[PDB]
Amino acid sequence: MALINPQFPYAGPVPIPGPAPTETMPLLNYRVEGRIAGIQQARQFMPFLQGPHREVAEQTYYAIGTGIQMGQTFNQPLINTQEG
Amino acid sequence: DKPIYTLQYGNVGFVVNPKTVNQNARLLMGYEYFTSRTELVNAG
Repeated sequence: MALINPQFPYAGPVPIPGPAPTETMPLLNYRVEGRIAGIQQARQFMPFLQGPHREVAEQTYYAIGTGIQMGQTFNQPLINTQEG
Repeated sequence: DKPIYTLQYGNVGFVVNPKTVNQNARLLMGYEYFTSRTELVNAG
């Protein structure tokens, strides 16, 4: 967006020496076929386990029984003959 | 880059194999870590 100087104008570009025209043109680089080499193993001996863990520990229980329940020799009360 | 995050108690340890141990020899550990707190309401 330059302003044209009317007192000192200039013309378009003139030819100048050039950079040997084939040396600015590249070759198209020619890929050969390739292979991810080797026979891959199916599994890996991992350093960490792959499953979930638990944040807190919960107390577990198992039921037990008591035993054969016996009789008893109670201390027996007195007879309510109007004193009680 | 990859923070040590054990997930059941006793999952990752730090090992030092000494060569000479004097009397009252100890190992002073210092950690920095991220953790979440309780009262997880997030500005109610």
